[PDB]
Amino acid sequence: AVKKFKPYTPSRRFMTVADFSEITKTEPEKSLVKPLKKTGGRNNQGRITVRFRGGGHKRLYRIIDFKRWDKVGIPAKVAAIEYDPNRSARIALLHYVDGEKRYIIAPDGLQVGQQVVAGPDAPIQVGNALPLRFIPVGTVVHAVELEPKKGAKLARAAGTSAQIQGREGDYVILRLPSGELRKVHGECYATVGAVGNADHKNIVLGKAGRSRWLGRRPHVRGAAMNPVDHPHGGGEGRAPRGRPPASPWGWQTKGLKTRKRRKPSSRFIIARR
Amino acid sequence: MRRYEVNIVLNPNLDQSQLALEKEIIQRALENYGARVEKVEELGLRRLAYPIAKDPQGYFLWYQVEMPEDRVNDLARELRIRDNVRRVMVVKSQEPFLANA
Amino acid sequence: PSRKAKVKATLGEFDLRDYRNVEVLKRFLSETGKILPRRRTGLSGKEQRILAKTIKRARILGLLPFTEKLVRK
Amino acid sequence: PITKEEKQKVIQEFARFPGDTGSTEVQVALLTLRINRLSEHLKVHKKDHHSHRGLLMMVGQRRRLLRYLQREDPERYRALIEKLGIRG
Amino acid sequence: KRQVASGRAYIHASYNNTIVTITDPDGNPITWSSGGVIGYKGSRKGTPYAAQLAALDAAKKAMAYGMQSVDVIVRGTGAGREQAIRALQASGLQVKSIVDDTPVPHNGCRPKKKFRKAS
RNA sequence: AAUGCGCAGAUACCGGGAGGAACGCCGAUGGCGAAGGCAGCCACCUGGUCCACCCGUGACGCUGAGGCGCGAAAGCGUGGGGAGCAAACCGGAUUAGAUACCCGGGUAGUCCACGCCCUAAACGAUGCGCGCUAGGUCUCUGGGUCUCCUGGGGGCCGAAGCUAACGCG
Ligand SMILES: [Mg+2]
Repeated sequence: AVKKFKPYTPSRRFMTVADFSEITKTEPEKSLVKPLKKTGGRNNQGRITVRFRGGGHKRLYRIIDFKRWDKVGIPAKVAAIEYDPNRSARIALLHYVDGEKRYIIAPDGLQVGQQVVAGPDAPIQVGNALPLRFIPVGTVVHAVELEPKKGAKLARAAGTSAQIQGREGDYVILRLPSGELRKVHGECYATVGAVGNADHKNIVLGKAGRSRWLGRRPHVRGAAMNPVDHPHGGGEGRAPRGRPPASPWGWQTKGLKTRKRRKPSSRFIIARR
Repeated sequence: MRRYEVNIVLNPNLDQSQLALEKEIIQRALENYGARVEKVEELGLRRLAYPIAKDPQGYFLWYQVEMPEDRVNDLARELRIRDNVRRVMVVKSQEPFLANA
Repeated sequence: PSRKAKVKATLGEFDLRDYRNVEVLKRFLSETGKILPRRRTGLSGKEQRILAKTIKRARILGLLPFTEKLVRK
Repeated sequence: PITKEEKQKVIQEFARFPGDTGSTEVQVALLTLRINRLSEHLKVHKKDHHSHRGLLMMVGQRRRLLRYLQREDPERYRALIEKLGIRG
Repeated sequence: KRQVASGRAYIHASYNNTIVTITDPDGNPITWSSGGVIGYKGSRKGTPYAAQLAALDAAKKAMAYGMQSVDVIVRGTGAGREQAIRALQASGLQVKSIVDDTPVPHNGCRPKKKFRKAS
C-alpha cells in the first residue's frame, strides 16, 4: 500500500513512502516511565570505531519488554498500536487487568480489544507466549530466546519467522531466517505468529538527503584514495583493482571465513546456510 | 436447512475416560456451533485395509447434525487440531434410489 | 462382452448411494482395486457413474485398499 | 441462494391485483432483486467472468422491458423508478 | 551363518540387464546376483539366456546357507522375467506363488522425450 | 559403444521423515460451455440449460457500422517456490563435413499472487434467427399407458434435389 508521487521535481519521480493506516488512535507519549532519554554518539571513550555514522534527527527510546514470563496467568488487553523509530517493527501497548502497561513488538494482525496471555497452559493463537516444549510442530514463531532466562533474541525483525522442524529428546530444532538448523533447549519462551510489517523492503528513498536523515554520512570509495591509507589507490590513471580485493586494515573480502572453529557452540549447528 | 451427516474415525486406544470426555467435547462443541443430534449410532472398534497411522483398526462415529450453512466449513477446526481424531468428513444426505427389484 | 458370472442379476435389492455396506461393494473392486467396466455388470450409465462415485467416496475412509496386490502372475 | 419467502413477498409487494404470478411491472422487480444481490459478490471475487456475462444477459433484459413500459404511460413509468430505487 | 530355511527373492529386468536378490523374510538381504557377475559386456547382458544363468549362480549360496523355502516377486518386464521362474525348479528348493510389484506412477513424474514419443 | 558413475560400501533391499508438481482402473464412437477449454474427494458462494401442467401478461421481435468485456501456448515487469522435465551451452558417438537425429549433464521457463501483451491449422478450412421436404440403426436425458407413440442433444448408412467432380444429405 506504498504511496508514490508524481514527477513535479527531479527527485520525486522515484521517491516512495509507506502508508501509515495501521497506526491507531494513539501518538501522544506515555508518562513519567517508558521512554527514557538516550545517547547519540559515533565513538567510544576517544576515537572513531565504526566509520561513517552520526547525524540526523532527535530520537527517544521506548522500553519494550522481551522477557515475558514475569506475569503468567494474567490476561491482558491490546490498547493501541504505535510506531517506533529505533527498530523496524510496529509496537503495541498492553494493559494488564491489575494496572501495568507494557510495550510489545506486534505480530501479524492484532487488533484493538483482543485478549493476549502467556504461561505454560495458554491456547494457541496469534499473540500467546509459551515455552517451546508445548508448541506443535510446523508453526510460525517469533522472538525466540536461545537458552533460557536470557531474554528474546532470535527472529524478531519486520516480517521474519522461525520454524519448528521436529522434537527429539530434550532439544527442539529451529529453522532460522538465515536458513540453518539449530538445537534449542525446551524451556525457552517463544511467541506464535509472524512479525508483520512485511512491506518494509519495498520503499525507495529517492534522494541523497533522506539517507542523511537516518544517520549516515557519505561513503567514500577505496580506489579514490592514496596508498598511505587504503591498500587500493595510487595508480596514475585509473588502476585495475591491484592484486586481490582487500579491506583497509589488511584482511581480504571475497570468500574467507572468520568463524572461530574452536568455539563451544559447534555442537548445536548443522549449518544449512 | 439441509440433511447433513458426518463420518469421524477415532483412535482405537479409547477405553473408559478419554472416550467419555472426547465424546462430550464433540457433543458440547457441536452444540456451541449450534447443531442437533438425532441419529447417534457409534459402531465400536472395527477394521481397516491399508495402514492408517500403523494401525489396522479404529473407532467409528455417525451423527445427523443439523447445522446452519454459515459454519459447516469452519467447524472442522476442533478436529484439525486433535491428532487423536483420525478421519473427519461431512456430507449431505439423500436416498431416492432402489433398483433391480 | 462375454458373460461368465453376470453380477447384475445375481444380487437382488441393493443400494448404490450407501457406503457403509462394504459387503456389497467388496465385489466391485474385484481383485486389484480397479473399478470394473460395464461389460462385467451390465448396469446403465446413471447407475454406473454413482457406482463409481460411491467407491471413490468410501475409498477415503479406509475400508478399501485401492492400491494392492495380486499373487498368481 | 434465494429462498422461498423473498420471491413470495416481492410478488404481492408489486402486484396490482393480489392474484397474478407475474406481469409487466413485477418481472422488472424480480430481475431487479436478482441484480441487487448478484452485483455484490462480484466485488468480493472479480474473477467469475461467466457470472459477469450472466449479469450482462439480464441487465439488457430488464432495460429492454423498461423501454416498453414507457410506451404506454409515462407516469406509470415514473411509479417504478421511485418505487424500486433504480437509475438516479 | 546358516539360518532359517524361509526366504524371499525379488527379481527384475529393465530392458538390458537382469538381477536377482535373496532376502531374509523380515529384514535384510543375503546374496545378490546380477549380469556383471556372469561376465557379459553391453549386449549379451540383457538377453533371455542370461536369466537362468544368474538364477543358477544364485542357488550355490542359497544352498550353502540354510535356505529351502522361497517366495519370488517380479518387478517389471524385460529380457529375463520369463525364464528365472523356470530356473527356480532347476534347484527345486520348494518354490511358492509368484508375486506382483511394479507400480503404476498414478499420474506422477513426467517421463523423458523417449517416452513422450508416444505423445 | 563410449563421455559419466562406483571399493572412503555404489545399483537393486526394509521401515520411518522432509518436499514439491501431477492426479492411475472408472473412460468411450461419453457428457458441459458463446468461443479459448475444463477431469481425486469434501463443503461454501453463482450463471447458463431441457421437459410436465399449461396458470397471468400481451407483440414486448430478429440482425447489428463504430463503443465495452472475454481471449490456449510462447514472451515481458514486481515478489515467493524449485522434485521431475527442459530452449541456449559444454561433452560422447555417427559421418567425407554434422553447428542436427542417438547417450550422460545442464540455467531461464514450466508453478503461485497482481498488472499488461492479444496472436493461430481461434478448423466442421461452413455468419446468424425462423418456416417447408420419405425413411433405417445405435447411444445420452425427462414426461409417461416402459412389443412403443413423445419433446429435445451426440454418431454412422440412404428418397427427391443440389454441385465442375469428390460428396453433404
Ligand atoms: Mg593488497
